[PDB]
Amino acid sequence: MIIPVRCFTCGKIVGNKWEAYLGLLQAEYTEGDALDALGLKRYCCRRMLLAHVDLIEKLLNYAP
Amino acid sequence: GGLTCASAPQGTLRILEGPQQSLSGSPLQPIPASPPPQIPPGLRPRFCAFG
Ligand SMILES: [Zn+2]
Repeated sequence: MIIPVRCFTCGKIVGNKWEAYLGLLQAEYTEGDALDALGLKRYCCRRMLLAHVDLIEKLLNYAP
Repeated sequence: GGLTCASAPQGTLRILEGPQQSLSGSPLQPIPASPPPQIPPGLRPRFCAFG
């Protein structure tokens, strides 16, 4: 639904790299370069953003 | 002055309309076969040890 606040396996906080991730992808950067530029070194954190599906943007479209 | 049976027909013709076959080219697929999954060029390591 919404970005997890902390990576599950480790606990590293990834809940503040969602908008930065989206901004570096709009600038032309690959998902690899983008996840690198955010400080997500170990692949347990990289999967936390790489495979996130933001469904809070589709629920926030039905009437109040 | 009536109609009488005449001589038996000597043959029969059966007509049908038929078109012909073209050359065998056998063009199986636009982009054919199962194209293989493959390596992204260079790639580079996306991880390092500590120290
Ligand atoms: Zn992690």
